[PDB]
Amino acid sequence: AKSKNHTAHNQTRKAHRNGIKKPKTYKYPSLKGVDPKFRRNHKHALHGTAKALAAAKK
Amino acid sequence: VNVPKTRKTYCKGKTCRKHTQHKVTQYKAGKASLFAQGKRRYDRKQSGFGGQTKPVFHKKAKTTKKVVLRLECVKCKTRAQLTLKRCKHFELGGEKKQKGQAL
Amino acid sequence: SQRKLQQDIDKLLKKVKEGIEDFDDIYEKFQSTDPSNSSHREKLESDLKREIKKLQKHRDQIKTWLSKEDVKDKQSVLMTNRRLIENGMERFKSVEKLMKTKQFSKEALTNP
Amino acid sequence: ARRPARCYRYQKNKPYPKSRYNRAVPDSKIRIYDLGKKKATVDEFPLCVHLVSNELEQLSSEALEAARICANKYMTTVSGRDAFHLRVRVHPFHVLRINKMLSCAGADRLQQGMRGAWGKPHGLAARVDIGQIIFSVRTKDSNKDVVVEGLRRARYKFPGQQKIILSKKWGFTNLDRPEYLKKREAGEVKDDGAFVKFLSKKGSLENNIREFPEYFAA
Amino acid sequence: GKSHGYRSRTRYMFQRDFRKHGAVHLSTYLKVYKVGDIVDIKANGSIQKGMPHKFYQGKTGVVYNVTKSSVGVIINKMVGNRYLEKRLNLRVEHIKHSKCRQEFLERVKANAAKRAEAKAQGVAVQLKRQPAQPRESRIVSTEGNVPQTLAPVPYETFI
RNA sequence: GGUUGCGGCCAUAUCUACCAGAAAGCACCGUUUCCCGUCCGAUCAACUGUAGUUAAGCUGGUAAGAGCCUGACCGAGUAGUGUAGUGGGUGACCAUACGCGAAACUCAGGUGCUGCAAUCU
RNA sequence: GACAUUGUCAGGUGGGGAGUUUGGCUGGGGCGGCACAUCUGUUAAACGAUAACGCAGAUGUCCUAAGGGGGGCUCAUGGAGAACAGAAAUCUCCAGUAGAACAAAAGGGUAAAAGCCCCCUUGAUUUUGAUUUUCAGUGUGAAUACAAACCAUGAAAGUGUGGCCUAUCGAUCCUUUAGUCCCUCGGAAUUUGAGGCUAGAGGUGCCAGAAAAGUUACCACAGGGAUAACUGGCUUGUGGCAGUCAAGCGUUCAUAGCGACAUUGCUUUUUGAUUCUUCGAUGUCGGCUCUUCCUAUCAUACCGAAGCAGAAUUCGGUAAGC
RNA sequence: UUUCUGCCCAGUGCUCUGAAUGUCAAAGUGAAGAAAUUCAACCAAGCGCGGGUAAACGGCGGGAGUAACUAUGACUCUCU
RNA sequence: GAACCAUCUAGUAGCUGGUUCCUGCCGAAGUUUCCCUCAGGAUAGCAGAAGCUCGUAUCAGUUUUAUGAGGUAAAGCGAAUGAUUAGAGGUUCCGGGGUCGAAAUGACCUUGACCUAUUCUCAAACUUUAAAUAUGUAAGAAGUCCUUGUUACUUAAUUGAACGUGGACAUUUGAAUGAAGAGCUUUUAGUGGGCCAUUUUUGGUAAGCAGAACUGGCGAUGCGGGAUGAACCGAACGUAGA
RNA sequence: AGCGCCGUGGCGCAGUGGAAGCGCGCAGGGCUCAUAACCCUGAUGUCCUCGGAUCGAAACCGAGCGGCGCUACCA
Ligand SMILES: [Mg+2]
Ligand SMILES: [Mg+2]
Ligand SMILES: [Mg+2]
Ligand SMILES: [Mg+2]
Ligand SMILES: [Mg+2]
Ligand SMILES: [Mg+2]
Ligand SMILES: [Mg+2]
Ligand SMILES: [Mg+2]
Ligand SMILES: [Mg+2]
Ligand SMILES: [Mg+2]
Ligand SMILES: [Mg+2]
Ligand SMILES: [Mg+2]
Ligand SMILES: [Mg+2]
Ligand SMILES: [Mg+2]
Ligand SMILES: [Mg+2]
Ligand SMILES: [Mg+2]
Ligand SMILES: [Mg+2]
Ligand SMILES: [Mg+2]
Ligand SMILES: [Mg+2]
Ligand SMILES: [Mg+2]
Ligand SMILES: [Mg+2]
Ligand SMILES: [Mg+2]
Ligand SMILES: [Mg+2]
Ligand SMILES: [Mg+2]
Ligand SMILES: [Mg+2]
Ligand SMILES: [Mg+2]
Ligand SMILES: [Mg+2]
Ligand SMILES: [Mg+2]
Ligand SMILES: [Mg+2]
Ligand SMILES: [Mg+2]
Ligand SMILES: [Mg+2]
Ligand SMILES: [Mg+2]
Ligand SMILES: [Mg+2]
Ligand SMILES: [Mg+2]
Ligand SMILES: [Mg+2]
Ligand SMILES: [Mg+2]
Ligand SMILES: [Mg+2]
Ligand SMILES: [Mg+2]
Ligand SMILES: [Mg+2]
Ligand SMILES: [Mg+2]
Ligand SMILES: [Mg+2]
Ligand SMILES: [Mg+2]
Ligand SMILES: [Mg+2]
Ligand SMILES: [Mg+2]
Ligand SMILES: [Mg+2]
Ligand SMILES: [Mg+2]
Ligand SMILES: [Mg+2]
Ligand SMILES: [Mg+2]
Ligand SMILES: [Mg+2]
Ligand SMILES: [Mg+2]
Ligand SMILES: [Zn+2]
Repeated sequence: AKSKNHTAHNQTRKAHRNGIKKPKTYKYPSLKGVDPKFRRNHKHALHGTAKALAAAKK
Repeated sequence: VNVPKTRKTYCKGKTCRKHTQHKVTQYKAGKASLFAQGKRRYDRKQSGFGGQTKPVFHKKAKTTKKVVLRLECVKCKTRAQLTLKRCKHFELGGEKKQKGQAL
Repeated sequence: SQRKLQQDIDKLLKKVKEGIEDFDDIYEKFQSTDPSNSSHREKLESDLKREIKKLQKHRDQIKTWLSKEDVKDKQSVLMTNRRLIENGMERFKSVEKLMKTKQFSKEALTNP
Repeated sequence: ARRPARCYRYQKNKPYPKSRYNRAVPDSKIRIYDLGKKKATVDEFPLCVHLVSNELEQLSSEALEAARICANKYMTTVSGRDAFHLRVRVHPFHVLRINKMLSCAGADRLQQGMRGAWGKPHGLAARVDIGQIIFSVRTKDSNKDVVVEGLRRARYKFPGQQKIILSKKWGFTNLDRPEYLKKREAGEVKDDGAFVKFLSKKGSLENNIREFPEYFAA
Repeated sequence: GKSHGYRSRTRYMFQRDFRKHGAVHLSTYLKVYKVGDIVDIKANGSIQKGMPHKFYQGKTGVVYNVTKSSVGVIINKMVGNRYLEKRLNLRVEHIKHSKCRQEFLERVKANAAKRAEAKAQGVAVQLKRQPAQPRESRIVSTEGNVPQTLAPVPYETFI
């Protein structure tokens, strides 16, 4: 009682029905996987920039 | 394999927190105590009629066990464990290999 | 079935142990023959030869067992039984060479 | 005991040569590939006649040996032993497999059928193409009418269609007849055991003059 | 049984080349990668550390992270019925800059120069590229180019 | 332009055989107290630039040179190949239509270029 | 006679009896094998993916160095030499792009090294995170790149989170070890004991992990033509039959009759191969009986050929009427 | 009915012996502990050891060489 | 080969059979992973429904330009590895024979190897080279340029890195074509036996045989044709007329 | 066909990485009038062939050759 092992028939049609959406990209991507020494400084840099602009347009 | 009886490695003993000397032994499992909760539950379940109530393993397939070294920091007596790969023969005694010797 | 296999494992192991046991008494009685009794000496040689041939056969079966048969648990006792069979084998070999050597043959005359 | 050639006529499988993955093949039945006056010089036999395939198929080594023996015997008997040089320009390297099934009654009781059907080497064949030369024979012009008949007799031992073509080349070379003639009237040819080496304008002038001195003696 | 390892079917892919074996030249280490650069992936068999998987050979991605000896690249992998983003940490020996990106940047600055120039004249720059238009009319003369008549050739053996 | 230090591309740079090399520079070269290393001051280390030599290294040139590199409407639009037909052929396979398109071969040409710093008749 | 007996616990014996089990894949099942967890090359059709009981092989280890760092050197082989010494001992020179070695299978990779020798070492360490492969973007295994420490080596740049890279392995429950010596034992305390938290080990190879022997020719049920044993159908290896060629046999002579080495076919009266139909049944070997059909003709009719004198015989044709 | 029922107790069973460094449960005894408890020693039968038993279950060889023709092998060697 | 009667009992069944009105709209799958899993499930996929945020775009089973990657087809072996045909010229202080020989680091000839230059034929697990078809990315407003602000990161250093302020560059805003609305979420059915055709392709002598790759189909689909046929050719369907 | 075993002196057989032996035969001498028996000695091998791993094996791992034994069932 052998049977079919494997096929890829109809799979591309199934995928291209409502398929091959490219992932939505954004401004400001996620900073995980980035160097922690870079993130730890970028936090302080952004905080200082925000404080400087707030003192500028207070 | 051959592992030396001593090894200089890290010790997280709250006073060392650095690489100190360590005396290396081999880990043995220790006698399984009675009055452990699982043992009490097992005796209670095995008592009476019904026979053996839990599975008992038969289909042994490994030939080896992973060896575990118990390291003893010589300063603060902190003990650590680290496992090695599976080896058939194991040795703590240091008979170091020499290269240019005859058979 | 692994059960039938380990049954014949245990059967051969007890047969090997009693073969070692009735080899060792023949060995010590060979050493205590009082060598004046040369007939009894040769009888003891030919008697332990049969036992070591029986153990040799058992050792070949242990060889095949450790090679192909998937013993799966008892490599240790099969190897220790094999080591005992072979040490009895070289014991018999020392005995049999000691009796086979001749007192004025060239092998005796070169180096005592 | 051998299967008919129609079971292995066509190139259905990839080339399957004897290698370090076979290690157990039957040796080829054809062994001699060059015959006649094989030590004859190049200008002794100008004319070259080819028996060339027209199918993409496989020629068995037994058929090659049979056709070789046929043409050799005919031309040696009715033209002399040393009037031609024949060369088989195919070599059986493809190894034919057979999945031998039992021919007894109740063979299905112990046959297993198509399970593990991978065959065993039992033959050798040469994979030919459209316009691939099978036989090439070089002679003088006084032997043409009989070497054509020898190749025509050898053609019956082969499956498929083969053509007999008179080549415009001088013997077993690659040059045409008048090109070789105008090359050999000068000293830029130099005979070998059976073939001929040519002078090129490339290379060291010392060795080029050491050989072919008649071309440089202008 | 079947075999699908990390380097299955990588025999010719991770071969080095003909006659450029050995160590790699120093420009690969001297090149500077920044976050947002577009880089191509081509693995080097001489460097076994930080290799990409065989799927990413010849793939082009965007840098998102720069480390001591490696580079983080974002690839779009086709899985099922969608693409997923895959973050790869690759040593720079497997990485080269994409030339199409810099050639686009030169086109950008050239278009900027054209616009800044012709803003002073108002001559309708027409900065877009255009495909190969069909060729327009021309008059070809026969002076020294009288047409030479050709004919099909008969069949011949040529062996 | 030569040379030295550090290089980039890594044979147009390599290999084989000869010939030449002002100046300077490199080099060979001379010594073993010291630091140092060897069975061996040969290599390595140190010292002198003194006693000498372009012999070698190195650079350049030569060779119907090998190799390598570039190009060709040289092979060849060939082999192969995407697409099409109720095309051919018993079949094997092969033509045609719209397209893409090699490799070997042959011929011709070439045989390192160049960056930073210093120095030289 | 205070022993037997009787009562309750404890150990042994106990197919006499009770209950249950007695893998999967599979060109039917069984036997065989593992294609069941994995690795290399190929099949695989130049991204990736990709099957068969496809092909050629391999794994359940081994290593305190065969790991890490640094320094020095160059290997296989060949040639030419030197007492004993020769084909092979040790020493010297030249050539040597790797033709060697790198634990193992194969494939990549490596030459002032990744190889060989020497020096020092434990980074084969700690804390958790992110990412790649298999992939459901789950787990496991393996691997990658950083961060925070502590270290090793080296003049230093640097390199080092095991093995140059691709394989070398394991959940819940339970037990046990290490750490915190931290939390709880719930009327309040102290000490044992126990239970918890974090990180490992003890193992499931049918490898995402049941605790498991057979037989039924006395058999039963649910089903299956997803699946065999008849026919039928495709195919024709095998069987049978027929050709083509012509080395030779036939005293002489290839072809009267034959005919090797080869090669092209036909048939479905052989046996296979397959699994399409049929398992809510197509009554299954042979014989008897009875009819018809085919020709690849044994006889009979008429002919042709012969190594046909006659006789007998052999080859072949029209022929299935009988 | 008659005539006979050969060899094998190694295995599997069955059965006889128990002086015992064998194994050896519960109860009991001793030591430690503050106790729960732990560790010892002792430890019946049975296994184990040692005998018997096949009109119990059952089982009851292989290869060479060898006699004035050949054959065969009374005979011999060896494994067992 | 464990009677009969009643009850537990409507015992369980991954298995067989059946499953009751019409019309309208949309519309599949026989594939991935895991399971004592292979006649079944879960999971992802395909499908429906409910919609929600917006209003022509942060698109596309497509091409072009530019730029990568590959190791198949082909080709090659007087290029490596391996296989392989035939001679030629040589070398033996150094293969085996004989001859002249007492022998000689002696001579002649025979035959084997080793080298040189050639020559014939080859490779799924060989290769220098190397396509066609397929395949990745980019073609800008989330962009470019100028100036100078933040940092505990980095540099010898206001040196760079990242994110910024302010200013400038707008409809040819950075190739073509098309967009039928674009994007997003929830929930759930059925399916998880497939089969056929062209082309590539493995096993097999072959098979209406078994097993893969791409695409298109049948299943789920009628219609005209192929007399006849699930798949082929043509063309896909509301009811009618021309 | 599959699986498993075996292949060693003239015959029957052992044989584990530092590496070939047992018995009977065979040869020599002795004893005996002589032959056996007996005594003292000696010799004996392509370890089936081929390749590989190892610094090295008959042994380890592969290719075949030869001979044996087991299975080949449900209809
Ligand atoms: Mg299925
Ligand atoms: Mg499968
Ligand atoms: Mg109780
Ligand atoms: Mg109880
Ligand atoms: Mg059948
Ligand atoms: Mg490549
Ligand atoms: Mg590593
Ligand atoms: Mg029972
Ligand atoms: Mg089954
Ligand atoms: Mg691929
Ligand atoms: Mg190493
Ligand atoms: Mg080094
Ligand atoms: Mg993972
Ligand atoms: Mg580090
Ligand atoms: Mg616990
Ligand atoms: Mg565990
Ligand atoms: Mg599983
Ligand atoms: Mg039963
Ligand atoms: Mg039955
Ligand atoms: Mg039965
Ligand atoms: Mg069926
Ligand atoms: Mg047939
Ligand atoms: Mg036939
Ligand atoms: Mg059927
Ligand atoms: Mg039926
Ligand atoms: Mg029916
Ligand atoms: Mg019916
Ligand atoms: Mg009927
Ligand atoms: Mg007829
Ligand atoms: Mg009896
Ligand atoms: Mg008994
Ligand atoms: Mg008995
Ligand atoms: Mg007790
Ligand atoms: Mg007792
Ligand atoms: Mg019911
Ligand atoms: Mg399970
Ligand atoms: Mg069904
Ligand atoms: Mg492209
Ligand atoms: Mg490939
Ligand atoms: Mg090819
Ligand atoms: Mg080529
Ligand atoms: Mg070659
Ligand atoms: Mg679903
Ligand atoms: Mg589902
Ligand atoms: Mg259906
Ligand atoms: Mg249709
Ligand atoms: Mg069409
Ligand atoms: Mg009409
Ligand atoms: Mg004698
Ligand atoms: Mg005598
Ligand atoms: Zn400590």
